[PDB]
Amino acid sequence: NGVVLVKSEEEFINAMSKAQDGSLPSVFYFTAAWCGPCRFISPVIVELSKQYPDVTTYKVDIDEGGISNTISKLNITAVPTLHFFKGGSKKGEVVGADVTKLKNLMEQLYK
Repeated sequence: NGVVLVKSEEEFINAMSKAQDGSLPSVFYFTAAWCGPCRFISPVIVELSKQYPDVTTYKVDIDEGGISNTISKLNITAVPTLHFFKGGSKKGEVVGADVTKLKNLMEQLYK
């Protein structure tokens, strides 16, 4: 129920099970060591996890082997990318650095 690093296929499958079938409030944060804007978004996501403590944000490094195919099977076109889930279905897909949309969605969905 905070920021959770996802490094393996198993961990991602479990996280998506919680977000979809499990209907738990879940955000997927796709990042990379080479992502410039993620350098100031990652801290923002940490502070937001304290504001919305029941949400789980799964932080995904797209360069990670093991989840190598999950990424290509997700059509990730840019880092950062954020996927928002509530009630078991996707409520948002913020592609690129847009913290306004991130904050608007966190409040609208998980307040």
